[PDB]
Amino acid sequence: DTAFVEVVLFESSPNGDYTTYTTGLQGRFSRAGATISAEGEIVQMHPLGLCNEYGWVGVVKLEQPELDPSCLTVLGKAKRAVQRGATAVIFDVSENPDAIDQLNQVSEDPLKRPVVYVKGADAVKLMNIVNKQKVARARIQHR
Repeated sequence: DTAFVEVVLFESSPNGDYTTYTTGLQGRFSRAGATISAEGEIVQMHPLGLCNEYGWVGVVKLEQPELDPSCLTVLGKAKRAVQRGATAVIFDVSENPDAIDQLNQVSEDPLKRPVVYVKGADAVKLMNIVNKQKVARARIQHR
């Protein structure tokens, strides 16, 4: 059930030195996807792109439905990311609890990549890194 996510942020200096920062956070593998390990560069998926290269980890921050005018269901968003070559997708479900119920419905034919959700302090930590818009990678593991 539990998904352990390691996030690494890369920052380069003009002189060519680089720094990294790694932190850990926890989520859950949803039944909509696989419970396997995955790792890749983080790409945030915003609404316009969802409604319009490979191995990236997609991050989707769900908003309240009234503020998240969408073309897709939460499942449909996961499917689209996997279609477009994501190795995994992580939903921040902080502002939309119901998405958890939708992702956990027993699928006859679940996605073959992990579909993880985070919330609370773990989601805050993730989004604080994602919003910096630098190079960052996520590793997802089940223990």
